[PDB]
Amino acid sequence: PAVADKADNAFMMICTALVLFMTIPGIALFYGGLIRGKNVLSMLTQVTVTFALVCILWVVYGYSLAFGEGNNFFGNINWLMLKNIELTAVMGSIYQYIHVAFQGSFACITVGLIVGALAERIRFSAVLIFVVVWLTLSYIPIAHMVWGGGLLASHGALDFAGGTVVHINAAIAGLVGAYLPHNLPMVFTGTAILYIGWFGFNAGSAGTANEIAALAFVNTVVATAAAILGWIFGEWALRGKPSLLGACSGAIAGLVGVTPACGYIGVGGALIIGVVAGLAGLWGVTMLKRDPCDVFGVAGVCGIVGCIMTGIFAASSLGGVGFAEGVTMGHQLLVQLESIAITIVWSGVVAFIGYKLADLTVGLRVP
Amino acid sequence: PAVADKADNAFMMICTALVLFMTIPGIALFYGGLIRGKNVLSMLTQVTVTFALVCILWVVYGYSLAFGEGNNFFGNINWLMLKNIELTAVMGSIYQYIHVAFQGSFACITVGLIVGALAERIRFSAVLIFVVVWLTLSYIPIAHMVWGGGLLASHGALDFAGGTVVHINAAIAGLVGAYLPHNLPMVFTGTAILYIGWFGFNAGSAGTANEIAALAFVNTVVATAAAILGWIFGEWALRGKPSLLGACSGAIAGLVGVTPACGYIGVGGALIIGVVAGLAGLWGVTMLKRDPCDVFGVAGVCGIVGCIMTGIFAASSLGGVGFAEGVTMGHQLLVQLESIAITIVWSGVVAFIGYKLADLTVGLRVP
Amino acid sequence: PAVADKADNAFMMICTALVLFMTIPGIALFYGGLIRGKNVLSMLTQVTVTFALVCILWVVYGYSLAFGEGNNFFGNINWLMLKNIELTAVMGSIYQYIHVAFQGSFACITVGLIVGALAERIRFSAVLIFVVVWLTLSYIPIAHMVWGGGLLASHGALDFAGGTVVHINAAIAGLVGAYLPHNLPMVFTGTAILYIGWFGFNAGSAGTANEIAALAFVNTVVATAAAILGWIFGEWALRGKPSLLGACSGAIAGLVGVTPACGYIGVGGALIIGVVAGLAGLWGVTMLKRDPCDVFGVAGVCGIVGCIMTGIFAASSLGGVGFAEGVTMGHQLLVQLESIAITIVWSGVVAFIGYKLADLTVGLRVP
Repeated sequence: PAVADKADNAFMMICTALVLFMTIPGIALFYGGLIRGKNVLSMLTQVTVTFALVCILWVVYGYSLAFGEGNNFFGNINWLMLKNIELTAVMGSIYQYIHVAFQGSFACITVGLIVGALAERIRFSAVLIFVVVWLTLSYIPIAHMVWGGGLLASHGALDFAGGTVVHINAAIAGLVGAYLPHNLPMVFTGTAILYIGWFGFNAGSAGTANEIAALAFVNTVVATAAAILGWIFGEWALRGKPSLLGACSGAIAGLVGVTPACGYIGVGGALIIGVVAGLAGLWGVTMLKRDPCDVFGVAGVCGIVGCIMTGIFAASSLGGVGFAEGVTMGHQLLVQLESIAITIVWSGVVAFIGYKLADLTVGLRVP
Repeated sequence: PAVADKADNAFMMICTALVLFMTIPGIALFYGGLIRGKNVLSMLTQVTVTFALVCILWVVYGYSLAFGEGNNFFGNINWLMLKNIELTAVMGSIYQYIHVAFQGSFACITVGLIVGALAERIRFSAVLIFVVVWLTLSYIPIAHMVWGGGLLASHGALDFAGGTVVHINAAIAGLVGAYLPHNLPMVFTGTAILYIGWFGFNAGSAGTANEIAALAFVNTVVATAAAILGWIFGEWALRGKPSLLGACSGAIAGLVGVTPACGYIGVGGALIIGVVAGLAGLWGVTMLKRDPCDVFGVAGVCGIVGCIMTGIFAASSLGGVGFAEGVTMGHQLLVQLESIAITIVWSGVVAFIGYKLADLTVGLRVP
Repeated sequence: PAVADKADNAFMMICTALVLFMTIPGIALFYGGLIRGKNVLSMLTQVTVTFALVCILWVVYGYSLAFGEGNNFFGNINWLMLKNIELTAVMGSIYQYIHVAFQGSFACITVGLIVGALAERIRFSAVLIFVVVWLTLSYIPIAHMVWGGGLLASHGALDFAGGTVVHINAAIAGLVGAYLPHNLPMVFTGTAILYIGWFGFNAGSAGTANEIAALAFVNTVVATAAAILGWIFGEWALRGKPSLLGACSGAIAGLVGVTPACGYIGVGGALIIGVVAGLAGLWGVTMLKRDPCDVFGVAGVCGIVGCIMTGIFAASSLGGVGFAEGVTMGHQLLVQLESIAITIVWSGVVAFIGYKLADLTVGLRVP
């Protein structure tokens, strides 16, 4: 039988704790220094309450439908409330319960990205309906497709820690949303919690404390550091001087850009990605016109960018861990593009339905 | 001989770091956004200085008297300054020094719960006398009784991470105390540090990175998420709307409620506990009238609740890891009740003596 | 061949994450509550941008020159961009990539100590030139000398986690710098992040989750707790009352003092060191007159102190792990002194050149 390795258990639970920390309080403090002061308490409440909600839907049926065996698009309902998962059941080289929690913490941050930006302008019970509709019909299926062995996975999509599942996904939900700064120290601190937590997020994605977890970690430093410089140089060049928000934005942009690529590229490629992601993030927001919904522009643009550049940098040629066998780089790219296209369209269509449903149900705009 | 497993060493030191983080700055920031602005600096000083004091009493004789072999109520003085503990001495499957530190971090948070609430209204040197009297005559014996193999342990009390030792204990000290909000973002952040740190606290309690550490972790998410919803629903129902402090309070209430139960129950039971704990916490504070001493009401009520419900949910029947052999559920409950009753009365009597001593010595009320 | 142990991999990556957390946001928030309010945004930007810069110089050639095999003073350029380091290459009992990152995080905090204090009064591009000159001609060589097997190492200098490399080094750079509080809660929080992160820093220094990592951890608690009390008693005695900044300063002073000694002394010696370091820190700053450049006085004085007292407390006699064989205590001291003297003079001479270069290049004082 497969046996759980206590080291990987230890690593993976510390990593889950760090990804939880990205939401609570990481993204909550990031948005809190951005949104209008009079909406902060309300945003923090909404991010907390929906974080809880997500933890519960995950245990009730979320995990089972994303990770259970099913079809190309969703799993099954045989793990309602973690039924039939023996306590000692092993997944990979860790106990499955730890996989449940690790994966759950990703659902949480994804939702956090959206709720934090939209708390301001959305009626609460509308946010809840929304979270439910979209976590279920979008986050799960896509999780299932990329990581649950569905459509995208079996065509060989490469997304080490959730370019598509987390970022592009949430950026689309957020932008469909949008379609319908007071404390910078606070923003810095949240960016800081995010970055530090993003090590569980990227490294923990290896599922073990091995040399890929190691590669992922070091690429996480390289990319963020490079996206920071690249944002800064660009801000310095366009605006005459760097800025604190420009620096944090830079960091976030490298973190997002490296997310799908961290476990497959050379630190070489990490630093090319960080530069391009930071430049792209800046260029991105610079175009968004036509707050704090720019986050969706950075998450989305940098997610698109990192997902594409994963299909280049993974090459052995370019210092990467190598493409699947029989897979040319030209081909891996089609596949990265197809996964990006599917994520965008899926999240969008469900986003639209989620909001529309809440609207026709409780009304969207706050009372 | 028993041999230390490097994975459990690694896990247990990261877990100690997280529990330390619950005090420094977790509970310090929680109280800091609650107490009056003009008392914050002073509270933070007092929580820091007494945290130090506790770290030192722990090394000097704390550990030895709580964990050394003795009687039902206390250990011995054969580990003064960690004497006779060889560096490679192994306890469980980790080096004993790590056990020293893990256990020490619990003493620290327990004291933090009390000092943070009472810094406002207590003369400093009075707080110090108090910490000394009570850590020694109450925290240690009870630690020894529940975890040091004393009275309660050998009657089969179940308390995975310190319902009685930490929470009920400190709630009683705090309430005997009491008997004699300016920055909600700050409060959120401390609640956040607490929650994330509470993973070392609950999972680290398994003493190894095994499947019980895994069960504990996932129950930690389930309960907190559920207590949050349960607090919120109740606040929404009684007050017409949820609130940020109501949400953080919810989280804390699930965390406390799940504390004695995390390593013995099904995620099933976790989520029943989280709901009831969150409802009870709300009901609890709602009765306390007749600030920020409500914390003691939540800690105490939810501690009582989780300790009782551990004697139910541990049942195999109810998804739990099973009661000791020959132990009926009816019996486990008597035992949970007896441990609750003893903790309450013990902490109270020593609390009273601690304060009285400081009063008759330096005067209690601040100059 | 040497084989990487997954536990040590897991421990060492969590430890790197914690040391990163000491800079981002630990030292950034420490200084941020200290410096003038109108300079905070600018300081935070400068600490972020130079942190990035350091991450990149480290990968490009930093690591290779500090840790590669060379002479007494520097390594080589055979690990440019981590060339020729196979992904599975093992260093000690962890993968080398993890060593790269761990060591990198030390370069980052060291620079953070300096930039945070000097951001106020230094022209930005001047800070960048400086970071480059000094990281390269000072941090690396000294890293190489103490930890890269150079001069100091091979004379048997004892510096477990960087008394000289990190603290004395940066204190000298900072003081040569100097030569040419608004939010105390914020300061507390940064002190808090620092302390918690300092467990990766001290324990991770063992390179494995073993009993020395354990010794280091517990000495980290003992020393900080003792330096806090010692600062406090001294403040209470000289100023009539303890204070929040006096408490945080105390903690920092024990942390610095214990840094070179944590892995070699008895908790006995830890607590003698913490007391003396806290007293010395206070006495130190008390003399500095003739802000927030006192940090350099504490870092420097306490670094000098801990490095000397390592040459005493390591003795078997005094509870320590024992001196090298054939090494008398009298001799170990000469060696501690010689390493202190070399670090001071080296960092100073390069510091001076670094600033002078930036001055003659962009001008030092801000426009």
